[PDB]
Amino acid sequence: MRLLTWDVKDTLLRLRHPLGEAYATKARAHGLEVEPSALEQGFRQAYRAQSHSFPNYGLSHGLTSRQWWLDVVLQTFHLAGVQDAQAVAPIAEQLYKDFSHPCTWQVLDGAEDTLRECRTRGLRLAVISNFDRRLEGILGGLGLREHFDFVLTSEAAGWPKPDPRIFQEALRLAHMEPVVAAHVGDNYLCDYQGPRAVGMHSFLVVGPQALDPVVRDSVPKEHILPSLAHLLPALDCLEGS
Repeated sequence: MRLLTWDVKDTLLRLRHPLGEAYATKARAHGLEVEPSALEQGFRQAYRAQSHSFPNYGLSHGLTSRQWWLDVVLQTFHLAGVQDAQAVAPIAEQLYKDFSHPCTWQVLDGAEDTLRECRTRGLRLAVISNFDRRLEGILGGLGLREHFDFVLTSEAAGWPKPDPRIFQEALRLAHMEPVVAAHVGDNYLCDYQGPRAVGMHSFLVVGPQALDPVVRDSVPKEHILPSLAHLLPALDCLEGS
């Protein structure tokens, strides 16, 4: 293997606080008292609605990803019962900015050691993520950007995983053939099936929870990582063949 590509969710990073709590905490500070559960439901609905009409951050239909997220936050609060856009606007701006701050995130235990160990083996690393343009700066603020040759977001690529074009663009940037590249992430469709459709290897991080039936029934156990601790061992069984 020569290249390992990564998504960041439940592999490298997770949000420190649930969204409802985060939105509610911010709102309280700014004089709006909204229940976290109301915001979590509002957000679910707002995010889905926005994606319905403006897929991949609206970039193909006249929006910027910052505007897309402002729209989602405004609508989250609206559904939660705060319709005054003047009142929410500043809250939305702080949430948008805070998203990039390292204190928003927890780097998973052992993730950075795993990246360092991959590099010491001579692997090139890169990111392939359905994330907006803020991902680069998130990684930089956490001291993780240094490990990666590039960070290819769906915003930058113009197509999200599992579309073959995002993987093909990563391979072009890496100057690598698919057979020497492996992708690692936590979503069956986006991170397991997607890369394999262009001939890359892929490994699915599933956590300690019992398996999704489709994964259980359809994915070889050799490709299933309960945690990142299992990645290098999985790669060695691949190489050993």
